[PDB]
Amino acid sequence: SALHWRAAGAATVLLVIVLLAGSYLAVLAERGAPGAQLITYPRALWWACETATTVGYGDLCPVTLWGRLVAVVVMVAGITSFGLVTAALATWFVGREQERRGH
Amino acid sequence: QVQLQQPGAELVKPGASVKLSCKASGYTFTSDWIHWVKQRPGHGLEWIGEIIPSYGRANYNEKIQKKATLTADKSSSTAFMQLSSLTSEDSAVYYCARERGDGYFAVWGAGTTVTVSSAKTTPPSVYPLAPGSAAQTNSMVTLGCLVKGYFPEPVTVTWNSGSLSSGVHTFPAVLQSDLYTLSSSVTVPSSSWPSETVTCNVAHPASSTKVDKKIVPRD
Amino acid sequence: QVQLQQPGAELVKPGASVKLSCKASGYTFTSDWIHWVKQRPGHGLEWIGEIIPSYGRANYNEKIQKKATLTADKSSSTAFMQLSSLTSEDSAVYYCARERGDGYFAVWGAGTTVTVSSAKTTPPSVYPLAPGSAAQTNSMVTLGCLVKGYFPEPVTVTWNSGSLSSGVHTFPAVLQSDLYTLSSSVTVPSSSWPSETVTCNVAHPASSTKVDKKIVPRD
Amino acid sequence: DILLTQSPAILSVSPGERVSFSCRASQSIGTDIHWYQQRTNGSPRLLIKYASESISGIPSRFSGSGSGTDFTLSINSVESEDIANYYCQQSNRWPFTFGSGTKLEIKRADAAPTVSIFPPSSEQLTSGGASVVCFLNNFYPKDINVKWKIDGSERQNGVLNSWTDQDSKDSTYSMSSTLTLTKDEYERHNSYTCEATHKTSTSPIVKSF
Ligand SMILES: CCCCCCCCCO
Repeated sequence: SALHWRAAGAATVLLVIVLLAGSYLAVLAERGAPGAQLITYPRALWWACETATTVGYGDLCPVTLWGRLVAVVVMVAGITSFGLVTAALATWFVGREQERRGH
Repeated sequence: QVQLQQPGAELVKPGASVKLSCKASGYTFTSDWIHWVKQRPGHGLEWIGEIIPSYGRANYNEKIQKKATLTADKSSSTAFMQLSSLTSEDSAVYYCARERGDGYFAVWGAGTTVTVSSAKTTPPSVYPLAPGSAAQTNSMVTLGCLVKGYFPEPVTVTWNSGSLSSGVHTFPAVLQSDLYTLSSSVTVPSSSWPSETVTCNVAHPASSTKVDKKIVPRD
Repeated sequence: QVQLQQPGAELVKPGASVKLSCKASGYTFTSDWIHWVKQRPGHGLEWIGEIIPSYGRANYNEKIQKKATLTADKSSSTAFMQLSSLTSEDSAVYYCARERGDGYFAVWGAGTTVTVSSAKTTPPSVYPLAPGSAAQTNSMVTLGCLVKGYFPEPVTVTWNSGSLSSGVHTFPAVLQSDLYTLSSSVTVPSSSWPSETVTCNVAHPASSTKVDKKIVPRD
Repeated sequence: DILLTQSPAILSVSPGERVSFSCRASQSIGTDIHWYQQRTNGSPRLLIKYASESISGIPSRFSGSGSGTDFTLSINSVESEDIANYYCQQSNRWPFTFGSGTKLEIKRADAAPTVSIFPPSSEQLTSGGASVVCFLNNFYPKDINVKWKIDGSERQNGVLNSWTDQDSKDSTYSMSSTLTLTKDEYERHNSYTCEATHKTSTSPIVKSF
C-alpha cells in the first residue's frame, strides 16, 4: 500500500462525502430562491455527480451565491479526485516500466 | 401512530400574537422539512413557509404578507410557527406537513383552527334529542344532539366514542351574536335503542371541555 | 414473407379474458420492440403498450385504463397481450407492430378483431347472386355473393382466391338481432362468364370456417 | 412562481363512471406534480406522487398521468367515498404551489328526505330557553325548503338553517332547521310542525308533535 494508491483511494472516499454533503448543502441553499430547480435531495445528488465529473448537462443549475459556491467545491473536489487517480495510474505504470529494464 | 400533532384551536384578538406547535413522531431524519399550510374557510390550500429542524433555516412565501416566524426544537421534535399582529383575514385553519425532501407531503396534521375575534371563550351547551311521544318509528330510529352557545369553533362530535359512524350527520355551525351553534344526528336500527346505549361525545378544544350525553327516550 | 402474424378474431364475454398472439418472422434483433395498437371502429390509432422480448421489460400507456399485460417468448418469437375484465368499450381491432428501436413502426400485423358480447359464435350462410332471366347485359356483367347469419366479425371475401380484384365491392356488415350481414359484388366482362369460372371465397376466422361458392347462371 | 390551474372547479359525474381531473402548469415541470384529497373538515391526503406513482394504502381506483404542463388524475368507476376536494401541487421550482382545487360530486338517483321533529330537552328549559330541531336527512337533490307553522300559523322568526355538503357515504344531502324560542314564547303556543317541500313528492312531508 504505497502513497499514490492511498491518496487515490482516500480521494474516492472523500469524493463520495462531497457528493452527499454537496447534495444536502445545495438544497439548503437553493430553497428560498424563486425559480430554483435544485430543491430536492435525489436530483441534487444526480446534479452533484454530473458536476464533479464536469459533464454538466444543464438540466440542473444553482442560482444562489452559496448554491454556486457549493458547486465550485464539488467541481474542484471532483477534478482533483479524478486527477489524483490519473497521477496514481502514472506512478504505477512508470514504476513497472523500470521493472522491464534495469531498475 | 399519529405522526403530526397540533392543538385543536387558538383564539386570538386583533393586534396580539400566537405560537402554534407541531409535535412530530415516527422517523425523524436530518433531511426532513416541516411545512405550514393556511386554509381559509371555503378556500383552498396556501403554502405559508418551510423549515428544516436539522439546520434551523426557514423559508417563507413572498407573494403574501409575511407575518410568520418559523422556529424548531430538535430536543422535543416540535416545530413552531409565530404569527404576529393578526386580523380577521388571518383567521383560518393552519395545517403542518412533513416533507422527506422529495417534494411531496407524505403526512399532514389535524390542523389548528385559529379564530380572530374580540369575543370570549364559551363552553358548549349539550342537549339530547329524543323523538316525541306520538312519533312513529319504522325499521330505523333517528336520534341527535344539540350543541350551542360556544365560541370559537370547532367542535368534535362523536357517537359512542367512535364505535358509531354509519348514519351520522354533523351539520355546519351557524353564527348568531358571537355564539356558534350546530347539531348532530345519528340513525340506528329501531331494534337497538334504548336497549343498547347511544351517547354523543362533544369536544370543544378551544376551552378544552369534552362532555358526554346519553340519549334516553322521553319519559 | 408475412413478418407479423395475428389471429383473425377473438370472441369474449364481459368479465372474461383473452390472450392475443403476435408470431414474428424475419430479422429478429436484440433491440426489437413489439408494440400494440388499439383501434375502435370509426376511431383512430391508440398506443396500448410496448415490450422488448430480449429483456422482457414492458411499458404501458398510463393515460388510459390499464387492463393489458405484455409477455414474450424468445423460443417461439411470439409476443402476447393479456386483456383482463373487458367491456363493450374494449371491443376493437388490436394491431401489433415491430419497432427497430429507432422510433417508427416498420411493419404492422393484420390485426385481431376482438368482439365483446354474450352472443354465440355462428358460421356464415353463403348464397350466390346470379342475374335474373330478363336482365339484359351490356359489355360487363355483375355477379355477387350473400354472407349473412354470422357472429362475430370480420369476414374475408375473395373472388377466385385472389386472382380477381378489379371491379370488386365488399359492403360493410349490418347488425340485426346479434347477427351480422353483408354482401359482395364482382364485375367481370360479359364475354367471360359463365365460360370462365367465377367463385367467391368467404372466410370466417371467428369460427375458422372458410367456404367457397361458384356463381352459376340461373337455370 | 409556477401557477397551477384546475378546471373545471366543480366536476359532476354519475356513479360507477370514469372521472378525470385536470391540472395545468404555467410552465413545464416534468412529472413533479402531486395529487391530494381533502374531504369535509379533514386533512389533505396524498393520492398520487410524481404524476403517476401510486401510494400504498390508496385504493387502486385512483391513477395519474401527464408530463410537462398537462396532468390528469383519474378515478376508474367513482363511488360515494370519493366525494371530496382534489388539489394538485408542484415541486419543480421554489416555492411549492397548489392548485385552485376541484370539487367532485356524484349524481345519484332521487331520494326522499327523512323528516324528524324533536321537542326541546328538559335540560334546556331549565336554562330559560327552548329550541325545536328538525332533521331533513338523506335527500337528493339538495334543493329543498323547510317551513315552520305554529298553531297553523307560519313562523319565520328564530329559524336558523344549516346544510351539509354531499355526504360521502351515500351521495345524499341533509339539513337541520332549528327554531329557537324563549321559554315564555314556548309556553303560550303548544303546537309545532315541520314541513318539507322536495322534488320527490308533490305533497309536502310534514312532522309535528
Ligand atoms: C461550499 C459549500 C458552502 C456551504 C453552504 C451551506 C448552505 C448555506 C445555507 O444558506
